Amino acid sequence: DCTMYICGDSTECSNLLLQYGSFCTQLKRALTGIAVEQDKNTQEVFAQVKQIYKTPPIKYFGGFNFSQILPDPSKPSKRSFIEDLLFNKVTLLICAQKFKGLTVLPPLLTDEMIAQYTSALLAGTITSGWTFGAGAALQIPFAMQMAYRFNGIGVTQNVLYENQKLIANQFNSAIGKIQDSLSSTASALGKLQDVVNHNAQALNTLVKQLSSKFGAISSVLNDIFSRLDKVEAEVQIDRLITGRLQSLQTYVTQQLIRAAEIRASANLAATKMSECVLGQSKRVDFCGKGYHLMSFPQSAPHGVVFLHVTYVPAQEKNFTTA
Amino acid sequence: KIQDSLSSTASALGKLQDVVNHNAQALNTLVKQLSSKFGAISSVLNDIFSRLDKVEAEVQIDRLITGRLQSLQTYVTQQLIRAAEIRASANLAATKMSECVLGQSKRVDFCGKGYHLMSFPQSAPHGVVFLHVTYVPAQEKNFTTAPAICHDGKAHFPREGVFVSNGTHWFVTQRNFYEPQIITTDNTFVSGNCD
Amino acid sequence: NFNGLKGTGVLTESNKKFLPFQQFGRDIADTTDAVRDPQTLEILDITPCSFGGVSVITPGTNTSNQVAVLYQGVNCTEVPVAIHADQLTPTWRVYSTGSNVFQTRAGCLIGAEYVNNSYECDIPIGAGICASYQTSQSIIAYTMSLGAENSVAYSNNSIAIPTNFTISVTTEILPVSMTKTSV
Ligand SMILES: *[C@@H]1O[C@H](CO)[C@@H](O[C@@H]2O[C@H](CO)[C@@H](O[C@@H]3O[C@H](CO)[C@@H](O)[C@H](O)[C@@H]3O)[C@H](O)[C@H]2NC(C)=O)[C@H](O)[C@H]1NC(C)=O
Ligand SMILES: *[C@@H]1O[C@H](CO)[C@@H](O[C@@H]2O[C@H](CO)[C@@H](O)[C@H](O)[C@H]2NC(C)=O)[C@H](O)[C@H]1NC(C)=O
Ligand SMILES: *[C@@H]1O[C@H](CO)[C@@H](O[C@@H]2O[C@H](CO)[C@@H](O)[C@H](O)[C@H]2NC(C)=O)[C@H](O)[C@H]1NC(C)=O
Ligand SMILES: *[C@@H]1O[C@H](CO)[C@@H](O)[C@H](O)[C@H]1NC(C)=O
Ligand SMILES: *[C@@H]1O[C@H](CO)[C@@H](O)[C@H](O)[C@H]1NC(C)=O
Ligand SMILES: *[C@@H]1O[C@H](CO)[C@@H](O)[C@H](O)[C@H]1NC(C)=O
Ligand SMILES: *[C@@H]1O[C@H](CO)[C@@H](O)[C@H](O)[C@H]1NC(C)=O
Repeated sequence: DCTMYICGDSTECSNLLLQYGSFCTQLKRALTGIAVEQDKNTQEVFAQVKQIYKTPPIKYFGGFNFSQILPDPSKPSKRSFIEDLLFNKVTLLICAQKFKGLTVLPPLLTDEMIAQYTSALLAGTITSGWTFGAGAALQIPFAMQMAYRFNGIGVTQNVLYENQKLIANQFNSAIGKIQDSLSSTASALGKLQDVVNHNAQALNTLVKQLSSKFGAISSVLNDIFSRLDKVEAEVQIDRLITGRLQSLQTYVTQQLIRAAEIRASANLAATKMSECVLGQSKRVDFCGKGYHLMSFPQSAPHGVVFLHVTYVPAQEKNFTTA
Repeated sequence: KIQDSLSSTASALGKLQDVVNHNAQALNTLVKQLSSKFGAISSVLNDIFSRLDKVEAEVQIDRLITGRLQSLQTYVTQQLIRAAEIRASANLAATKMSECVLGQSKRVDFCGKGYHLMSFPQSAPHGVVFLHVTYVPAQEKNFTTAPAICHDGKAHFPREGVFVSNGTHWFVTQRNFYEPQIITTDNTFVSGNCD
Repeated sequence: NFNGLKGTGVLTESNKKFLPFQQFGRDIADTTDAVRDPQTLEILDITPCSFGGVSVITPGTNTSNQVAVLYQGVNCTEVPVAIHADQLTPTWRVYSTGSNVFQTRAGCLIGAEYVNNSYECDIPIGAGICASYQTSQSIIAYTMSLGAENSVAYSNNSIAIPTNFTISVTTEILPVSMTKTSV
């Protein structure tokens, strides 16, 4: 807000703020563009499906176990097992900011349906394969979908069916360590903590800034008029007004920067979901380390976390070739 | 159909409309912002000189030059932000022209909604518009499948394709078009026994 | 104006404890929030009056003229208390005692009847709410609809293959340049 952040509870100050015209009316225009954008990034990241698929009641995909990533009905909220660790490990007074006119609007896509979209993306890539990212969803046995990802890697599909049980147990042990690794250290989710930290930290400077003097007699708005004559009070109050107005300008022109570094990340994730999740990609080292089989997304507070399932060659026997 | 779709509503060109709108709206604010007194006695330079002593007319002007110059600065910074955004859109557009148009891209959901076939660029005011041509599977019939097949006590696999059967006996077909064929050694390679 | 400490707000009982020396309480925002009454040693609790952003939910001006209003970050039972002459800056206090109200995470919107069926979003609100002008004709805010569900008859011996194909031309629009300007 303009008036109450600069000249709150002071009709003798908001009157003279109009002398600066629409200078801070443009402030609301700038921060409205970033506001609606954060409801646009989530629209073009988690919502690349026109259907909300539901997995069949039985979760026996030919030896593959997905209970760690499918939504958990036992929990009151439809959140996967991995989702629970992410939400706990991500940590968002808060009321004091509101009293200074710094509101925190809630996102259009609430957290419940964010885990519902992710349920859809985990209901097509395990039953319908990658074909539901291109049109009508077609069901294939998950024992066969490996023979298709393996075909694109370069190995013939015969290596799969001869080693299906070995792979499934290898996959089962692989997904379990993700639960341990994520909770092993708090720095794993560092790329998300700083996003909410920087936003929270920026507000701390803003609220503390309005208590600065800016060369005035006193930072308090009211006591300037009640202690000094009106002939120079307008001059005295002007440099106090420009101090807060300039500070708000510095915050908004920096907040736009942080939007750009997020708008870039939103497009990267959108491509990641459109390629690494909805299909198999030939871009080496773009969807994890090694050859790419598939991916599974998982929601997160103010972010998205993928689970790339990469194929890595094991020990080798050097040979003589011609 | 694309001819009618674009001209049916004015919201189809929304991405291009705000690029020329935000620019044409920022200028209006900049023109309007010189009307502000910026805490001075007036808002026109000539009256300040004509009515105030030069010893202190600078002080009134000081709040006006610094006020107007700073207001001009925030407009330039508001332009560098947009220049760094369009640059992030021109490069994406340049990638579309390089990949979707000049060739074919197997990347899913990059040159249309579905399988990508080709593209045709079209010129636009302050932008470009693409015409992606997509291959979309139509109505489908489900079948009973089997990952492998054993004939001489020895496993048999599809060389490229999938095994399907309508109920009586099996067939091999492509992944995206039901074109059954008789199972033949040419479409099949052996790998070990079928146990 | 406690001992010259000018301010405005509503004062309630404060459970916070002051040492007998301490006089004024300060928050993280570095402003006074609790004062000790000279006559009564009981500690007050300064907090600003009811306020917040005012949001108007409007359809096309030509289409209609009813405009539901959403109040930002306030308990919906507080704005009825705020109704008083010379006490509310907006003179349109009619909506506060207005049509049926619905409360969400973004405050309660007034002037729109909440319908519990599902529709696709037209005007965003927040927390899965989207108001729209539907069927006489008024403003109704519904819950976000994510699209009709579609079960998949997955089976470990079943496969589906398209017996036909279609070619559909999809469009896409990208800006390339803005107007060059000089000052
Ligand atoms: C599943 O597909 C197979 C392969 O096409 C079908 O088998 C074929 O069915 C057709 C008619 O449905 C047979 O044609 C008829 O054969 C008789 C044999 O005496 C002949 O007298 C008729 O003039 C006519 O040509 C065809 O022979 C048969 N294939 C073989 C190898 O015998 C099968 O019917 C399909 N089943 C379903 C449920 O769709
Ligand atoms: C998939 O993995 C999960 C994780 O281990 C399995 O859940 C376990 O089920 C057994 C059954 O008695 C319990 O004793 C364990 O405590 C469960 N694990 C956890 C972490 O709670 C699940 O059974 C597996 N599914 C299949 C089909 O194998
Ligand atoms: C290829 O590597 C896998 C694991 O990387 C091997 O599977 C393990 O084999 C040992 C010994 O046979 C068993 O004790 C383990 O239980 C197996 N692991 C699993 C998950 O089943 C496999 O034997 C290796 N194959 C070759 C030919 O070296
Ligand atoms: C009036 O608003 C309607 C929206 O229902 C729109 O279709 C129409 O073009 C508008 N007419 C104008 C702006 O002259
Ligand atoms: C108002 O506060 C009460 C506290 O008991 C709470 O139960 C209610 O949900 C709140 N309503 C709104 C709209 O915030
Ligand atoms: C849903 O709305 C209808 C009509 O508005 C009402 O009759 C019904 O009781 C509502 N259902 C619930 C669960 O509130
Ligand atoms: C498919 O899964 C069910 C569930 O366990 C199993 O009983 C059935 O045998 C499986 N199908 C085949 C062909 O093995």
